[PDB]
Amino acid sequence: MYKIQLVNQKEGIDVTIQCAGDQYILDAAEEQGVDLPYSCRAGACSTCAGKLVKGSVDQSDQSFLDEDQISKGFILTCVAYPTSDCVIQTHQEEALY
Ligand code: FES
Repeated sequence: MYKIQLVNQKEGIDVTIQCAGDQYILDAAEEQGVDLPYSCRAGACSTCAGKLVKGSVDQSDQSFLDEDQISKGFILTCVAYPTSDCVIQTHQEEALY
C-alpha cells in the first residue's frame, strides 16, 4: 500500500495513512477518520481538490481539471488512486480560482 501524507495547517490536518492502489485517496482517508471535503464524489467538480507536493496518482476518471491545473499538481481526491507514496495538501479548491 502507498503512504499518503495529508496536510493542511489551517484545518489542523497532518496525518499519514496507508491507501491501496485500488482505493481512492479520499475514501481511504475518510475510512481512517480523516475529515476531507467532498460533494459529488465522481470527479466532476472541485470540492475535493488537493495538490500533490510529491508523488503521483491515477485520476483518469476525473472530468473537471484542465491540463494546466493537472500540470501544477492539482488532483480530485475522490477519484485519485495513488501510484506512489504522496504528500498532498488538502482543501485546495481556492488555489484553482
Ligand atoms: S467531490 Fe466532486 S470531484 Fe471530488
